[PDB]
Amino acid sequence: VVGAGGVGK
Amino acid sequence: IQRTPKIQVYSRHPAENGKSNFLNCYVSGFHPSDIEVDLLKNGERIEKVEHSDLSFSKDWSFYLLYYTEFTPTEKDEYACRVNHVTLSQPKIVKWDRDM
Amino acid sequence: GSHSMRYFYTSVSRPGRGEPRFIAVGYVDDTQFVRFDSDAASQRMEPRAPWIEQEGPEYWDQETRNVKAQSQTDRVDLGTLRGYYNQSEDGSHTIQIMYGCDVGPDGRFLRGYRQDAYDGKDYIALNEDLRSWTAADMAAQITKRKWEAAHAAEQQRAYLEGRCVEWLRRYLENGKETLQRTDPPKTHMTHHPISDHEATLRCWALGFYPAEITLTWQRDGEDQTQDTELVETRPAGDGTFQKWVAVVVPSGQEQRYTCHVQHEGLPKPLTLRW
Repeated sequence: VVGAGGVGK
Repeated sequence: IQRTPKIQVYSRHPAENGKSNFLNCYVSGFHPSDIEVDLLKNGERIEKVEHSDLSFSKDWSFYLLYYTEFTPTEKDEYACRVNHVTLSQPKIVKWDRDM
Repeated sequence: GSHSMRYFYTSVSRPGRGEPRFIAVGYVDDTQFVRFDSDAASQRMEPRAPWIEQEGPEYWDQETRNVKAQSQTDRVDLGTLRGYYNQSEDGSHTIQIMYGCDVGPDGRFLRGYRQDAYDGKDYIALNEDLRSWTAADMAAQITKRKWEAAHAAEQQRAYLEGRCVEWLRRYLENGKETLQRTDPPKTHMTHHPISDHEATLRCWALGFYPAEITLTWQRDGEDQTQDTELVETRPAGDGTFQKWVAVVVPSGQEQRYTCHVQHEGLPKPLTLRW
């Protein structure tokens, strides 16, 4: 299962 | 920066003339990911060739498997043509049955 | 033995050829099981191993929207990082991301990872403690501060020690019959004269899984580390792998060379002599 919403660089 | 592909051309199983097999071209160690990989039979591009999904290694360089089902014969020569930004002309690697 | 689950994301801008391309793949050990390709027709995360298909439609719904969310974020990051580095829009650039978790032979959490590259070079990576970051250059430090401010590491650590190991264990169980197999290498030797005084011996390892393997040549029991041509381990196309090691020897002296093959599917390592 993939990870959830990352932040943004 | 950019990294030139390593190219391996081989059959899934040890070649026997007249026995169905798979012809593989494995390209790896390259960057960027934009690349064309074609399989040739007696110099002509094979029409239906599939490839794996783009993945990459620990050093971030890409690798792909291109493959097609085939039946080797004594006279047919196979090669892999790799087109990449690091190659000022496409590299053509001939299939060797013991490599 | 030990086990790993890993996801690999690639986002490539192509100015003058459309919107950025996004490709995601997921592995358990050396077995791919999902794929998302932004250029493909389904616009869905797709199965790539038979055992993942026993997940219900809510799995594919949830996986598809999370992957899509990451590509979306990548598009933003392609624009942002271009700013950090003052790069023009005419250029192609690439963001890569790899993350996952390892479990031991008993399914227990061992390690978590998350690392990001830009244009093929380390950009930012999560430290082993899963609470601090390591910025590769000046631009990545801007990201480091953004990610300290948002407690990204704690989101990431919760995933790595939580869902990641949980579903890794789950997949290991549902695909037990292929993922916990070992296919030992099928080995043989080839031999070709090169001149009137030299010959190649090539040592072959075929049909093996997992990919990890060691082939070593010895002469009279001494590793020939420097004189052996060794190819990268390569996929056969059917889930197994291939590898060979070759050595040029004096014609007539073949019996002094031994090829040693170590693989976890081999009860004891193999020795081959021409």
